[PDB]
Amino acid sequence: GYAFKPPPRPDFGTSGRTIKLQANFMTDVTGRVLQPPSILYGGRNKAIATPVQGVWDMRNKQFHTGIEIKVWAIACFAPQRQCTEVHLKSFTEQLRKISRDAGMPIQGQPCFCKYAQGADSVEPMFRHLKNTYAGLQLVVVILPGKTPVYAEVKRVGDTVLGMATQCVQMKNVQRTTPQTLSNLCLKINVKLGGVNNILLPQGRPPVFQQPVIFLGADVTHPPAGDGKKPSIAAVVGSMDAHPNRYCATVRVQQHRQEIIQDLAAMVRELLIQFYKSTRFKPTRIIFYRAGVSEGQFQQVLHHELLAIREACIKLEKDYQPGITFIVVQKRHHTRLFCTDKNERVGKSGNIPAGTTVDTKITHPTEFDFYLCSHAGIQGTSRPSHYHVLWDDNRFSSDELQILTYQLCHTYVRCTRSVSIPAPAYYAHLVAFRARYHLVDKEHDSAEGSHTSGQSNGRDHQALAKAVQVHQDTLRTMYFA
RNA sequence: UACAAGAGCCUUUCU
RNA sequence: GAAAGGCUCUUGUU
Ligand SMILES: [Mg+2]
Repeated sequence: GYAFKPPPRPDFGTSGRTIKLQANFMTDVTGRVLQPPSILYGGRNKAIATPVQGVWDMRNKQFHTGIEIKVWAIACFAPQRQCTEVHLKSFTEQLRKISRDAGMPIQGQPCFCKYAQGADSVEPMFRHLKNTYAGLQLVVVILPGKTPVYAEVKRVGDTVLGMATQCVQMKNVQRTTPQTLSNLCLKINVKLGGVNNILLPQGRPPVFQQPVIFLGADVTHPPAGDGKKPSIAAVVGSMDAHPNRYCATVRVQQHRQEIIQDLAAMVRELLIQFYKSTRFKPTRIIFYRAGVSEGQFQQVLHHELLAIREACIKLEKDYQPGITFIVVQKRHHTRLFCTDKNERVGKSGNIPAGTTVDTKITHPTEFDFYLCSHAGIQGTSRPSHYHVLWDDNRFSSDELQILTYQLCHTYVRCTRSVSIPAPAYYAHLVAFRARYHLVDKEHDSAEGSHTSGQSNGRDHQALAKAVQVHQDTLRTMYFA
């Protein structure tokens, strides 16, 4: 048996605006639209965006902290006949003006602006870049759609040279929209070490009165009928009081293994980074776990919790912070619709962002809820299920649901509220980037096609070093 | 591969 | 049933 059991429901939710809904169980349920957190920005004005219907924009808004870009480069892998230097100059001008309007001043044209062909030319030229322009902060790599050049660029920048690289498709260079450039600039500001925005500090739940770390974990697996290809487990952790900046750890682990075998070491490194950054050990630990089925609830809860506790024991003598273990499930057949036409959203007629249901469709004796935190524009919105497998922090339903909503609003690649909290999304992004690293490790030997070359040519140590990113990359948000 | 979100086709073994 | 992975497609945004 297992010595750990999930805590029951501490109470029912009361905060938010009451909204009748229908669910395919039709079962008439009652949700609560949580009010969106105010998004605090920077600049001279320090604008406070109010997410309207799940969405806010970057018009008249500057970054909370903007990173000036004095040195950057452009490597165009698109065909020169298809992406002319006129197009590149127009893209540079439009991107510079949008970035300056967003509080991210780019001082002048890139020093390097050259054309290259093939993935095999990525690693030399990139190395040449690191050997030519000191203080280089970014390379804009233009790509003609799908190519191995993308994964080779990602591998070289992340796990080889420690270089921040942003890729743009060719079709977004010839025709440029202000929204595309603004989202690009969001990614640039995140990748270079700046914070785009924070939640309004006076509107946060009381859990931020004490030091706290937010952990997001996700394991991706290759298709079945395999065993040469391993699973990839990624755990990210928030590195400051404003839950925006995240550090990442990644591990190659056994084929189709769901529990994170090396979770204790990853959590230990993340806690060490948190103590280095905030100079305070986390009093509370919030763990958002993605990609765990119902039938494997307890095993993960038996292992990973212990691992986290082990990391705490390995952090300092007599250090047992309260641990909150929640599992995120975007995949389920639970659909929610508004009962009256006056509350439907857009053309698609979805439910509003913030719709939280913790009654009548959840587990009667367990702490779980549904939260639709994203604005649906097509079809039927799919809310995210959050089941609290462990709660040493004595959370209430209101505080945990509001914290989940604000974490969903902390996603930084867009000015939108998304379906899952930012740590889970970042764990997914790190897992995908690690899979790109693993794929482009085998780019000179794409398929191998050998007996001994495939029997013991991809041993676990080599892939473990393959997913490990550079030292200059480890502390940054390369995955965004 | 600017981003989010939702329906589809193809490996995929539990069958 | 699920790991979600590719291929796309659709609505788009400031
Ligand atoms: Mg994933």
